[PDB]
Amino acid sequence: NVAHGLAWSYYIGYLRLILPELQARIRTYNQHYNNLLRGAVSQRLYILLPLDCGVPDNLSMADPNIRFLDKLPQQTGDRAGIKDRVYSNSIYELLENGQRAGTCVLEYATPLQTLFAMSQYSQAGFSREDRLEQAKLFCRTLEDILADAPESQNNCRLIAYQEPADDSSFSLSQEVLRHLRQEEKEEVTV
Amino acid sequence: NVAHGLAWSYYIGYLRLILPELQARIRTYNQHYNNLLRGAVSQRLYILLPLDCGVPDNLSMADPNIRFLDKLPQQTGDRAGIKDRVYSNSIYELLENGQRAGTCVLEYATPLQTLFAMSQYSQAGFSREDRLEQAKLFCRTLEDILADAPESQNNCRLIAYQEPSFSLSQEVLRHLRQEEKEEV
Ligand SMILES: Nc1nc(=O)c2ncn([C@@H]3C[C@@H]4COP(=O)(O)O[C@H]5[C@@H](F)[C@H](n6cnc7c(N)ncnc76)O[C@@H]5COP(=O)(O)O[C@H]4C3)c2[nH]1
Repeated sequence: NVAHGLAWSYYIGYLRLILPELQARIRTYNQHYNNLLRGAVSQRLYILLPLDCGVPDNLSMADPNIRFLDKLPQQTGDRAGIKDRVYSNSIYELLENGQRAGTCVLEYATPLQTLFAMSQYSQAGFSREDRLEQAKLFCRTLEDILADAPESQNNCRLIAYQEPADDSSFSLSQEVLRHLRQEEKEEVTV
Repeated sequence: NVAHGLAWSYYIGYLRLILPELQARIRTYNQHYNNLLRGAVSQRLYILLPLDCGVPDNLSMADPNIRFLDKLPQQTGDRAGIKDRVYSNSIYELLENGQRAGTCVLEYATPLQTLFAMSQYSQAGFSREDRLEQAKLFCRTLEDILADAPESQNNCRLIAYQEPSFSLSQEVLRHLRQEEKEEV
């Protein structure tokens, strides 16, 4: 299917390359920038999966309480004939009542944006249900790929949610903070 | 259906973004390096499409007569939550016994690597015959998209080939020479 190929594209063309190198870049960032990403919770790549496929290019537009802080050091690699193709990731603070409640490396899964854009060219389903369904198959396929990639998969976390892009009562920052707090609770020995 | 998604992603996420800006970047390069990307033939983006989907990452190690020259100035954009995602392209000289026989911005169609990998990972359920068929469908889908694009998105040449006495540099040079003839 379409989402099946896009999930393999997302792993083969991105996650396979950047997940093994992520901790080294975070360690380099923390050494030179006063250890902003503290603890395992703040050291994963958090991948946003809006199953609505509404994907803004600026996260601050999706929620004012998500604010850009810095970039990790870039990763370069020779890729399909391009010398030093650049892979870059952005660090955000999550604000709660005007105060920083979290810090994480955060981004959208770009292929969900591709699915939506494809519908704009009348080459993929465009309806609310069709966006949700195509995104679900992509997410489940990506989940299965990562479960079969035990060597590098623990460097990322998937954050999927169904609320519409234009839903004004939905807090993306609160959605991320809920995941981060749950991750920290799993660290307690009980 | 795999190829349909990959080809549209290649257009939506790459070609539609960089082709309208490619001439300006080449012009910037040509202004500081003595119109070395000369003639209309050196102004296009050349995209290698090996139909078996075997895509080396290093072009100079694939054929020593394909020699890295320079990066174009890079192009950046905010993309899906990433600030200043970087788009970069490489210029190469094609040599014959030391003589420059052509110069161009040259690369492989990266999504062919996804088709190849799916044919090697048993979890993907994707055979070599599937790979070869989707590779042809990817090429045809991309050709259709580019044919429907504005003249601002049209400045690229797809070089599709089957490798059976094979020179990759000669494969490119044959297309560059044909274009030079259709100029005059
Ligand atoms: N966050 C994030 N940062 C990244 O740096 C990144 N790189 C990959 N990916 C993800 C894996 C998908 C497939 O990656 P890939 O196998 O390279 O296929 C590309 C390639 F053929 C071409 N292309 C695009 N950009 C470029 C470029 N700079 N240079 C050359 N060619 C370029 O367009 C296709 C579709 O790209 P898209 O962004 O839509 O989907 C990406 C999303 C990324 N994600």
